[PDB]
Amino acid sequence: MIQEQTMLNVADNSGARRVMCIKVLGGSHRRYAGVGDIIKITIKEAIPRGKVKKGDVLKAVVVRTKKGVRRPDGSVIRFDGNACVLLNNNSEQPIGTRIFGPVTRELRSEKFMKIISLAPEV
Amino acid sequence: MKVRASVKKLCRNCKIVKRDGVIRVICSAEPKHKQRQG
Amino acid sequence: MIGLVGKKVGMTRIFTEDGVSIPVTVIEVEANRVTQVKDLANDGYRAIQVTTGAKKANRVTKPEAGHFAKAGVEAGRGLWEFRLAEGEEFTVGQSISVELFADVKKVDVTGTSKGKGFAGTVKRWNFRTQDATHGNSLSHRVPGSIGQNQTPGKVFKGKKMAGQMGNERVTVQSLDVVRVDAERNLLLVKGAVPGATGSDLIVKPAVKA
Amino acid sequence: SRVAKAPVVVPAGVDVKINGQVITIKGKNGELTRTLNDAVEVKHADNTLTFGPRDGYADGWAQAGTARALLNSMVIGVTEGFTKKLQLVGVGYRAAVKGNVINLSLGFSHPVDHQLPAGITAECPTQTEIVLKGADKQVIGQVAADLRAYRRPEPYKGKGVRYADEVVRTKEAKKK
RNA sequence: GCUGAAAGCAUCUAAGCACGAAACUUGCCCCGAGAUGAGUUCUCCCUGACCCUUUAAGGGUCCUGAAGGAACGUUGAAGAC
RNA sequence: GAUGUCGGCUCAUCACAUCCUGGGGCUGAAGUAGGUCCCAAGGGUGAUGCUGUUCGCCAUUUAAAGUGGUACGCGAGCUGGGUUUAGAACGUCGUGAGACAGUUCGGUCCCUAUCUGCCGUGGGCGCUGGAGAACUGAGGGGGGCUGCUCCUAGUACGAGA
RNA sequence: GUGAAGAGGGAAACAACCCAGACCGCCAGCUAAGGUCCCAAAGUCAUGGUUAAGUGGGAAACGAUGUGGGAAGGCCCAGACAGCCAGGAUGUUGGCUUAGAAGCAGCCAUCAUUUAAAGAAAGCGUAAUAGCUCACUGGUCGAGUCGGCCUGCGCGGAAGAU
Repeated sequence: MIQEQTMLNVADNSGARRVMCIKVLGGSHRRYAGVGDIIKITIKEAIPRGKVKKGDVLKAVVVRTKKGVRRPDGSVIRFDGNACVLLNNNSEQPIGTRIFGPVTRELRSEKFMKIISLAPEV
Repeated sequence: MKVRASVKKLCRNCKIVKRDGVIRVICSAEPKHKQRQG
Repeated sequence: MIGLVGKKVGMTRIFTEDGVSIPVTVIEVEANRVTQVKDLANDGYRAIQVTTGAKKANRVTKPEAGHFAKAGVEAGRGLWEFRLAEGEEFTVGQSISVELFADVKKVDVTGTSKGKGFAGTVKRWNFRTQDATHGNSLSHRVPGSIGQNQTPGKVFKGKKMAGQMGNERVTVQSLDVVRVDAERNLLLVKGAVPGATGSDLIVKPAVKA
Repeated sequence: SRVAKAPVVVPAGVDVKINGQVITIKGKNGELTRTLNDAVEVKHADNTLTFGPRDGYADGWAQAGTARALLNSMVIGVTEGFTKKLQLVGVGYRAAVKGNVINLSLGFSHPVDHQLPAGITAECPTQTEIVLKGADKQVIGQVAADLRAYRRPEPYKGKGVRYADEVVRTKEAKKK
């Protein structure tokens, strides 16, 4: 469950450190974004010589939440923090080239094959 | 369809017909001569 | 088509071999005993009246007892009617069992929902609560305005207000039939159904499909 | 009126049956009947039909003219009937008749099957041609219109179902 | 749109015959015979006297009280009561 | 011998001069898109930065972010930031006391509901001998929104995009 | 003039509008304004017209083959109006700027002359003649036809919030 003003960690090597959800996009009055959902964010903190700057507005995909995901089994997978991956604003493709920390099975959608391939686990 | 208070013939081929209490102009040559009075 | 009267036994899961858990409601459908057949000539419409379960002989009055004796069936805990379609016919004294639903795969379950008592507008009608702070005076869960002014001069009929909630007959439509177990008198439907455990349920084939 | 003045000639082999207002025509092609308006006098004579207004009916002449036209069409109906020819224009547009049903392939994602009425028979010389035959002028015209409505002739290439004797008057988009 | 005069032609309209929208009326769900216009089916139960008069769809008396219902009590995933 | 003002809040209801979705004619309508007009109220029609603000402008959504009426709907429902008491200062004006739809800071919002109106919940009688159930349906209400992807199909179209 | 300072009848209700001013009583009559199918008293009245929208029973400039009349016209039975087999001797690629739009670029020759009548173009796409109708008027069909005027009553224009 990610909503406006939620702070996120960054799960790739794009350069950002902290981002804040600006809009849960993909519907009117839509409230939350789970894993696999696309959100618009602003960058609150970045490393000195990254590919992105502080204050940039662009899209991202949520890959880890500490609310978690549920499997058809009824089981649930929770994480310790909320993480996302930065995407180009127009072509929703990852900015970075390395993916940090595990991701989850819900990203296998032919749109996030880069993240699945680059991820360390699951 | 032109909806007007003043419907008139616009060329030789346009004709006045009253259908169900409505004055109408139907024209066999120019489609944009269709008119109903409303 | 007709349906059957059962009772809500409880709720559990079914695990499928491909690792899916199906939340099911267990409905015990004993034999339904036809106590009266209503026809167009005598009653003006076509339907059957059924009974199920059992009742203590001391709790059945001689009006009810005589009605049951005419059908030649044992006393049940109640009577329900099912409207008959053009095709089917039944005879008084016939018993209908759960394998009626052997090939149905969608049912409509009707029951009496759990009674919430006198409920406020926030619970009953999802009204938004007002400010918890910022000067709010004694008005944290009250409904707010209820009308306009002199021009209507009255509260419009059907206004949403606090009152009795629940304890009324509710139908849930298009439930998957997961299992029919004739020898155990069990019907398993996917999802939740109205009413508390042990309450009467009316199960009918889905009307919308 | 002065259309109704001209009597309709009843040829050989066709007979007339009158019950005041309802009239019956029988010929080699078959059976036709209708009830005329209450303001028209149907009057059979020596192998002719003559039509005139009643009394106390305003606009009895207009009704008489309509009745004359309808009965004329009936007589021409029970003999040699009527025919309507439809054409299909456009790549992949095809027609085929299967007994009492016309199958049309007009570029849709689904098949189009049209059920004919009682008195109408269809026959497709080519896949771009639909020939209709029947006794009733109104019914055959209605069926032709219904077939045409599936794919009306669009004004840029004339593609669609058209009457054989129809003018389309295409046009160009802007220029070039 | 079809056939079709008035108004040889024509013309969806005048006779007549078709269509056509998240509107309408249904269909899905709930309440519901104080629906005073108070309806319906099945079943259960009561077929003793006497007296007085204004007499009338009358009132008492004695014997009788049925089907059922209530009360009281153990209570309730029912419920302010 | 008193009909509380603005804005927000909570709750609304209606009109149609319909924002979206639906139907259709004309196009200077190839398609993709439109434009314009007609019909149509069934449902739906953003949450934020600044400002007391309605508004406005932004930054991002969305199918769309309709327009009006309702004492500019709604304070015996709520708030009280603004305006509009009494304290104080500034700019200006007046000799001054004081003033100023100029500004600034701080500044007591009572109401135990009789009647109608509405939401719930019960009794009394009637229903023509009483009773236990089960019914019917004459009317009332409710719901009635839409995206994206894929196939049809790179097919029709264009000349190509 | 009326209310004020006046009742009553009528106007659905409605000080000031209409008729008509109330001394009192009557289960008497007769009338005025308004009415006479029913609510609700009295014409389901007689005789002729006129309207079809529910006009009546709410709206303008402005539109229209909606109908009831009137007074005048033109055309025409040799034949009108229409329908139809209707096309036809144009020097015509006779003046476009240029080697055909000779017509309809824009202006100018813009005329003789034909068929029986036609075209120096009136257009439409085409700046084109190309193609098309044509005002053609040659035949055929046989009684009406085509406009204006004046008036009667209807139609559209015509969207609101319980």
